Amino acid sequence: SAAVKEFFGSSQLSQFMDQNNPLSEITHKRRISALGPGGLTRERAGFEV
Amino acid sequence: TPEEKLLRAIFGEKASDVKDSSLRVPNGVSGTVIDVQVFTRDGVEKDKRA
Amino acid sequence: KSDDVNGRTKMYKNIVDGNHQMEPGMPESFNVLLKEIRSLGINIELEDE
Amino acid sequence: EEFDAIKIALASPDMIRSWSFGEVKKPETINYRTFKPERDGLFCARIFGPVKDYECLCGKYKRLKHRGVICEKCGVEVTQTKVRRERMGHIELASPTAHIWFLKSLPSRIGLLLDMPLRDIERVLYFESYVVIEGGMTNLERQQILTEEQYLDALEEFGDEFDAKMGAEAIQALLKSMDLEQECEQLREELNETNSETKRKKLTKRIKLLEAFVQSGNKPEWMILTVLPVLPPDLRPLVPLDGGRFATSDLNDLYRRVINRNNRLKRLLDLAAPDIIVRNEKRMLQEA
Amino acid sequence: RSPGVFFDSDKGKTHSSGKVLYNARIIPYRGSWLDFEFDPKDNLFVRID
Amino acid sequence: GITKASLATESFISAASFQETTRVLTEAAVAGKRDELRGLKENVIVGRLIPAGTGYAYHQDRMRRRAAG
Amino acid sequence: MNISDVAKITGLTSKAIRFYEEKGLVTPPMRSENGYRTYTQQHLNELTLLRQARQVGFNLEESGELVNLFND
Amino acid sequence: AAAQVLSSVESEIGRTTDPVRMYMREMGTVELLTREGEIDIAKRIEDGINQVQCSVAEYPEAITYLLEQYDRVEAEEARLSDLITGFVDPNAENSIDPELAREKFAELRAQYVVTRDTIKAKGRSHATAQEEILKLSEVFKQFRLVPKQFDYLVNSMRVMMDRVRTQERLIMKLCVEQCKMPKKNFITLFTGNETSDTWFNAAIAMNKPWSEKLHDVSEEVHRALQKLQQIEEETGLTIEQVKDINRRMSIGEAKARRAKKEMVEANLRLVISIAKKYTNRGLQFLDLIQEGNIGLMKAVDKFEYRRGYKFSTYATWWIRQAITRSIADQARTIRIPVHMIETINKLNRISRQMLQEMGREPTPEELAERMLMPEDKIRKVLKIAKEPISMETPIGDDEDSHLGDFIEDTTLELPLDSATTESLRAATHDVLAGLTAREAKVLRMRFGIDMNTDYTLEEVGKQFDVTRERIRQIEAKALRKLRHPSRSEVLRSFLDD
DNA sequence: GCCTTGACCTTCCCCTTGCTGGAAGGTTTAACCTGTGTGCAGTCTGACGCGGCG
Ligand SMILES: [Zn+2]
Repeated sequence: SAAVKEFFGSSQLSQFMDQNNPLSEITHKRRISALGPGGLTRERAGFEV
Repeated sequence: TPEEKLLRAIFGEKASDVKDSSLRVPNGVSGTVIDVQVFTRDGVEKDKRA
Repeated sequence: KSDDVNGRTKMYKNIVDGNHQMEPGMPESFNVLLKEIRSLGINIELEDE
Repeated sequence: EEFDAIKIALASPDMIRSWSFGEVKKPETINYRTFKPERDGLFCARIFGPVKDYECLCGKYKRLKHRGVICEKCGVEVTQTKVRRERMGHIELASPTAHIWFLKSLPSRIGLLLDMPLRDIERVLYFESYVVIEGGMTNLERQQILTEEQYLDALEEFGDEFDAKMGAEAIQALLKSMDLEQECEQLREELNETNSETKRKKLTKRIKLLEAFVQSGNKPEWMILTVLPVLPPDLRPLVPLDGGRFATSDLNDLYRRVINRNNRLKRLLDLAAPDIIVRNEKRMLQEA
Repeated sequence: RSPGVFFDSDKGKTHSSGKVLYNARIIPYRGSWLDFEFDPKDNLFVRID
Repeated sequence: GITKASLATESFISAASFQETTRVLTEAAVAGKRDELRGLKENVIVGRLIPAGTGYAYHQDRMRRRAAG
Repeated sequence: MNISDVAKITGLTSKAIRFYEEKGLVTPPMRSENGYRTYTQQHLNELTLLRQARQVGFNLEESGELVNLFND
Repeated sequence: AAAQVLSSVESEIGRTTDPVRMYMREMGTVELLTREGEIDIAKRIEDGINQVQCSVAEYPEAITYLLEQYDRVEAEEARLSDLITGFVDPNAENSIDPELAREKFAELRAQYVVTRDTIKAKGRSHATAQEEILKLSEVFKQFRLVPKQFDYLVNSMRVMMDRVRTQERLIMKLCVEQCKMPKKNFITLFTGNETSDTWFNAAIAMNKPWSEKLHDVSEEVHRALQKLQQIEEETGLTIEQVKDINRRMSIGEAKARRAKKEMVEANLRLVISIAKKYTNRGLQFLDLIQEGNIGLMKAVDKFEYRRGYKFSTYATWWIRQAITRSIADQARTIRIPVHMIETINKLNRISRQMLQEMGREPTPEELAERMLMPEDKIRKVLKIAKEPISMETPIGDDEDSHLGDFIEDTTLELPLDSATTESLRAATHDVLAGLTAREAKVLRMRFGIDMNTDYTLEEVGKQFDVTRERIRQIEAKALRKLRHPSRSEVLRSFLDD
């Protein structure tokens, strides 16, 4: 439960939904990133990606 | 300090043995209330407005 | 306006007394740096004029 | 207040003692109900100063009338609490240790000085190899390194009449042995024979370093530590927020463990226990 | 990056050489890595993790 | 080069400000060094007047005071 | 002796016993090197008297007089 | 051949710095020793300390003997505490009575009284008196050594040599450094007499051009010999036997020293096993391990071996106590003493079960009444339990902010308030100067204005003069002239103050 | 406005019984049990230094 709750609530992925407009909601749901674990970092990146 | 000490020597009235921590509206902000809520422990007395 | 203490207080009470005057000091953070390096075995100090 | 210039140098043990007000002895910070300092801890008001403007620990002395008075009940001096910032403390140690900068940076400045490699010195300090202070005989040489088994070989060859050791204090007495002066003149004239590339460069570097030690008044054995300073508290605080939880500068941790190991060592030293445990505790201290 | 096994090659980091340097990598979901590669001087080499 | 022309300076406090502080403090410490506040940067740290602009007029005076006791 | 054994024999507790002791109303039992109140039989029966005297109603002082007679 | 492994690996250690590898590589050298190492090492320790208790016989020097300490223990009319349980106590080859002790302490006092006057008999080590001494000893040898107080008795001999030895050094401190002196000659005749000034001219018989210049410090060289002499006066023997006694107990204790080492090295892997069971992430490895090592030391320090059991388990639980204590004393910025700790541990063990069974976290009342104690203590324990929170924690999701930025010094000052106080003070003494000098001044000392201190009815009065009640009425009329709705208005603002 | 003059209030501290409760702090148990690690960290990267190795 510890690992699960800290994941759902302290990672860099669990973001507060944006209730500006429904568009904000659904496009924030239909996101893709490439950051975080098993992932990238801006200093480790260039331009080809 | 001796100065306000002297002042209360003139007038006499004091503070009690309790102080204020009252909440207030922040500076510059204004508006209208439409709701309140209370969350209270189990076993503790729910007061009048509670 | 940042660090000196005597100066900020004194000038507040000067300009409220219709005086546009200055009385600086020497900031705190410099002395903080001094203490921090004296933590390390350093005999830093200050030479008189 | 006003002045002209700045000066920099290493700090001798006498001076760091002078700077301090009272030694520290144990890692206690505060009581879990009476959030107040203990004695000879890290926040002891006796060393650092009062908690507030002209208030002692218990409250014996206040209101400016007992100006330079110390509260003999606890032993706390009465002044502002503005000296949370100023009064730094100190510590005595059991065995000395090395300042990491003055060996482990690029150029070591000390193995450099002695022409000695780096790994030899590490293998000394982590207690993997003895080394000669001084070869009392014409057999052996200074700076000569020994494994423990071959140390024993030479031991049962001689036993008494040499000087070798494993640890840091070895290096203390070692560099306390040498002299700047005649070695400087040596390398001065030694330059003249072959002023070829590496000869010239290294001789240059060393002679300059030596001369810098010479005229500066500094001394090399001051580059290691029988003493430490203790930074004042409010630069390393321990403070609540409104919810009641105390925040803590992680530095506090770095200090507190140190103390305990030191005095833990003084337990074992008061038993003359096997040197193995002693060795690994020294290692731990250096690492800390 | 998906798991599996990837190939690639660099454009002579020994630009002295100015020559291609092939290498190859495996990637599990979980565990340890490997890396095969050529040196400039025509020899295979290997490194874990 | 630029960076090491900055580092290799007759003072160090500007030098000890932007690159590889550790080495700088180490080399300065052994020799018994001392700065005499001729640059700008150092006079900024302390908070004194810079020896320039409006303030040259005063720092020159303090220089002849170094001459005049 | 050990102390709890004696106090569970006589019903008292170490706290009440030490009150009585501080009142100087019985023999002072010695300690040990560790600090355990070294009781005896004399201390046992003196304690029994000092107990039953206030039960009878002879007060602290008067029960102490009964005790110093028990020594006499 | 484990040091040979150190040789090669060190010859190509990959610049390792971790002491963990170092310590484990070192302790792995000396291998275990089982099922007879225990017993034969115990019997070596037996040999050592019983060579000591043999040495413990025959002290004309340490005349203060267990006879004397037996006068001590019964000096205050009684003792049954453990001082006697360390005393004579014959083991089969338990508070002692007075009868049993007086019986056991009679024959050794008999040997005392008969054994001394015979030492005079034509030699201190005369065969008849010396075999009487041997009876005293051998009679004491079936009996056991006696407790820590006997260390004083050994130290009471150390303090002899601590002086005696030192005095020779002290004499040497006046003798051997300043002028030339031989050393193939000095020791031999220093052993020769050692009692009177006889070897002096015997050594100067070489005619020694350095020796004749024995002046200007010699009234300290011979007065340093005189310290040795007045010690010969103090003791009463020219030692050659009790020095041998020092050798005897020296090797006898050294026996044990060397002995229980290899008991230490025997059982270190036990320590790391225990520790890494306890390495649940409270503190750190090595300090725990070192604590296990002191653990093992005191385990061996008092090991009965005739219980038949294996050393391991006895030692093991003593180790457990050491580390579970030290983890409690340390591992927090906040010292929480032990009983609160164990309460917490108990409590959490309980609540685990409670949330098995209820499918939920428990309520304080519930597990409290199961824990048989009222809610207040539980609640306070919970208020107290959690750790601090690391000032430099990043409240900023990225490295944009640390927590140490967003707090304030809610202690120091405020400038407007300083000006407030200053203007108030100006107004106050402005008002004072409008009133009479004596009255205003008397009020300054009454209330401490413009001075360090404060004074009261009788102090201020009898500084001025005796008056008490009319003084009160004087400050009252001072208020009356001061109430006065012309002067308040410079201070009416400070009614809000 | 100087002296009291006696009589009155209020507060703080200390003191008597017969213990009780609680905190803070100490020292010993015999079936036994012997070599981490433990999840990192994904390899940025170009100049400039420097150490061994030719
Ligand atoms: Zn106080």
